[PDB]
Amino acid sequence: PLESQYQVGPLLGSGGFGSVYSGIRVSDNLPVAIKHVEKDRISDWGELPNGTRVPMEVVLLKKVSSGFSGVIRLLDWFERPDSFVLILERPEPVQDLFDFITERGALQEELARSFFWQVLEAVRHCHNCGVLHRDIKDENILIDLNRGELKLIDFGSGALLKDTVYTDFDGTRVYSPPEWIRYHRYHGRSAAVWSLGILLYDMVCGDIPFEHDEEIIRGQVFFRQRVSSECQHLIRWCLALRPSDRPTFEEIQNHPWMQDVLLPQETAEIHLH
Ligand SMILES: CSc1ccc2c(c1)N(CC[C@H]1CCCCN1C)c1ccccc1S2
Repeated sequence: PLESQYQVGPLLGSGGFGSVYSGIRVSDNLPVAIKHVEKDRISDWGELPNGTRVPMEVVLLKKVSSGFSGVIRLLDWFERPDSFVLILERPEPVQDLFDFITERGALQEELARSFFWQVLEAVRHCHNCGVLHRDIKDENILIDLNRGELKLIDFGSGALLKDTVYTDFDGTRVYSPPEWIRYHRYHGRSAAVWSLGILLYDMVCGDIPFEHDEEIIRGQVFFRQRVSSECQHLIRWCLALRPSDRPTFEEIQNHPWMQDVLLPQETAEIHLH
């Protein structure tokens, strides 16, 4: 049923997440994205409500794809002999946050506030659906350049949310928290806050704070760009070494620097058009 129902187009890239092609749904001419994932490479499996064995990524996507969110939705999927195939939304025009920052450099605080907020809502939604993304970073965040709306991709590293300790991590090293580096254990929310702490620094300074493990474990943040006494506070609080000294989402979202956030449409007018 696959090859008939959608119309494949260009490639859009590949990595440790598979190979994505542009594509159109014939039924409506919705833009979509088609993501092929080989079975032989899938490390992490699960089971859907009806009790079928699929890749975790699919489980997680289905859980977060109900109604609107800052999360690129799974519209459908297929199984093949050696691949799985996932149809996803394709916002148009779009750009990932890595390219954006690689182009425009560090972001004005007003713009970083808008983006960071949207990531926070998006991550709150995942956590609400029982999902931990486990790999939050610039290149896993897309920007719909017209509506000013950020959306969250790949879930390939990613787990069912749980309150006990995690001992695996197939994510991004430089975004990993000191507790993991040192002890090979961490807890979801606290770890996620850390990664957000890294995300926010990247946004305002145009590059990540830490390169090597020694730098992470040492937890000391040097600012290369002019950033507000207040943003620095929020970043540092998010990158506290002791997980228990990091903020909750509420606390992050009630932090002074997070107040008077621009809505997505006005963000695009001022900062993207
Ligand atoms: C653009 S449209 C679009 C819409 C939905 C997704 C994808 C692309 N990509 C991003 C492609 C890749 C391109 C090279 C630069 C790094 N990035 C991650 C993807 C990737 C990973 C998991 C899920 C997905 S779903």
